[PDB]
Amino acid sequence: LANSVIDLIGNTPLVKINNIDTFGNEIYVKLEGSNPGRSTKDRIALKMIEEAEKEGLIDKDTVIIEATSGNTGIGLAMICAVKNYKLKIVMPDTMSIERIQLMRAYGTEVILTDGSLGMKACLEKLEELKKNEKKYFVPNQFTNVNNPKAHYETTAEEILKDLNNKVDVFICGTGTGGSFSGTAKKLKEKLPNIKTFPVEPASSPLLSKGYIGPHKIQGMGMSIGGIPAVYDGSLADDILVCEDDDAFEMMRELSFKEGILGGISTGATFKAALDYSKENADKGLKIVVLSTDSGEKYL
Amino acid sequence: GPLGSLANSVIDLIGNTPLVKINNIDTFGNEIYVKLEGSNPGRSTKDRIALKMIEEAEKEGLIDKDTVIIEATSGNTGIGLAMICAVKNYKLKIVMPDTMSIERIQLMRAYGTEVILTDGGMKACLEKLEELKKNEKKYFVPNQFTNVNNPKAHYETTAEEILKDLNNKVDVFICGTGTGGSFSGTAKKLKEKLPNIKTFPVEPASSPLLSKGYIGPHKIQGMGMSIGGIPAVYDGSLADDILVCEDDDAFEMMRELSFKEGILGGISTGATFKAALDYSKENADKGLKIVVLSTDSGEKYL
Ligand SMILES: *Cc1c(COP(=O)(O)O)cnc(C)c1O
Ligand SMILES: *Cc1c(COP(=O)(O)O)cnc(C)c1O
Ligand SMILES: [Ca+2]
Ligand SMILES: [Ca+2]
Ligand SMILES: [Ca+2]
Ligand SMILES: [Ca+2]
Ligand SMILES: [Ca+2]
Ligand SMILES: [Ca+2]
Ligand SMILES: [Ca+2]
Repeated sequence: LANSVIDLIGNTPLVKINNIDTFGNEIYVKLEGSNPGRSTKDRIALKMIEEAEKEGLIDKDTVIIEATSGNTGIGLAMICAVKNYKLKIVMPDTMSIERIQLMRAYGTEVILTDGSLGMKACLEKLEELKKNEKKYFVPNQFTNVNNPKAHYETTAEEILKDLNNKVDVFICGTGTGGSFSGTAKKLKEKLPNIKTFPVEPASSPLLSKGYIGPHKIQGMGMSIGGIPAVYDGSLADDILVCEDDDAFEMMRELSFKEGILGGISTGATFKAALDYSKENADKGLKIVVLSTDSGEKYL
Repeated sequence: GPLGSLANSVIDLIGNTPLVKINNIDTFGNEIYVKLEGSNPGRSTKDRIALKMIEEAEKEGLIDKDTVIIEATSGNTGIGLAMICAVKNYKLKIVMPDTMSIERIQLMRAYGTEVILTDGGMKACLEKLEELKKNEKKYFVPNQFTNVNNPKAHYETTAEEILKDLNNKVDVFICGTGTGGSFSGTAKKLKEKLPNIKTFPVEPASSPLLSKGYIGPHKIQGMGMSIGGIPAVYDGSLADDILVCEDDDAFEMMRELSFKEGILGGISTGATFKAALDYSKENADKGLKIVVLSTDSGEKYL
């Protein structure tokens, strides 16, 4: 049994890659698309909310407000449905329309900003909305320690247990930097020799080249006006990148060859991982790729 | 470790779907548990039947590495087959009309399916199906409507999971029907282990074939039969009664489940759940343990 969909968050499957040539290393994909909200962001939605509740920051009529690229809004929408909280999301109009439709299916109210101004414009508009709300809580995923902490506590522990502590490499897409940073932090505390790499869009190479740009790898990229506080760059053994088209193409390779329907960021992160494997061919490495969301919302 | 989720392929993710208790919607003093078949990696219960139909055919020798799998279907069965065939490297052709959603067409194509489009009735699909058979040296047609591996998969897995998760404490099972396989396979097994259990199929109120002997238009995707006729895999001798749901109520309940429970099920989940609520209300405060099958997740209908 589960008492609610909240009990289904986490404990996601880790699936071996069998048909794609992985160059004498084993690649496993952690399917965060299996979460009830269809993304890893269910984990951070749950922890940011539950810790706020414990700290006395959320009453039953507190309005939760958050700027999001989409999946955090979906995870929050779903949790707020179960908990009967009111959620308002500020988001860019440039994201997949399926994100909006998913949030609205859970009863979430969406306010739209100009996508060409990035997540900075969402964070700005959220300040304006605060003035009309008598009682609110802003999870603030780009600074809230409970974003990476969720991954440190659950995601990483699931990887360690499922692979019985045999993990050589962990590769993960970045937006807030929380899933990479929290998971890599725990992994490195237990496995001192593990290598952990973040991936960013080749068209918005903030970490590897020092500038941003438009890209199509939804959920990835840093557009708040700097590197998020929750990103811990000291954990990165190197910065990996992926082009927009290669991400789309790899997303299709995964579905055609593995029956894995991941998002565009999954295509990006997996491409980066497969390239890494090719560069480190025939070492018998156990390589784990975080698939941040499922692909249904991008078709 | 023993309670971990390491998987060899997405095939290992099929089945073992969770039961979730309903807490916020009034269920009238009975306990309603929804079995979320949307948790399957192809997002519906049809992964179970796609898996069993293909694997039994492999075992029979009906599928060689170069056998083309061919099925005339516009629904979740096509998706389930597509995903399975992606993993197993079989060529799949799915025949469906001109007039179907890009939603499902694109999902099937994402797994590598050749979707062949005809003119929208089903009669024109069958002639294309016959034409493709004639063009292929080797083929296998699963035929979800006649293949006993449809209900057998549910008899073997779906029903056993329900018994295990509720420690054999199940009073009522309610399930939407299209092929009738999930209802008939699951109810068969549950009744063998639990002789007092009541088992009810649900059909669309505006296509009440089983309850009133005719077909009509409805919007409960995945449910409903054709004439055509009642599929071979439906076993009406298991049905304690036939329940129905109108289109409007199915959509409303779909919305209610996502708003109040954070459960995003398909239209048939709304229909089946509405039928179970109407049943639970006629039997209020009996502490009945009622299981509803949620056949797919709701994303594709948004
Ligand atoms: C948020 C998100 C990411 C990046 O994850 P972070 O933990 O924020 O760095 C990648 N892909 C998708 C689809 C996302 O929603
Ligand atoms: C196939 C399907 C049904 C009906 O299930 P059967 O086992 O064919 O009777 C109900 N809902 C959806 C979404 C389906 O795809
Ligand atoms: Ca240590
Ligand atoms: Ca190092
Ligand atoms: Ca390119
Ligand atoms: Ca009551
Ligand atoms: Ca045999
Ligand atoms: Ca193929
Ligand atoms: Ca193909």
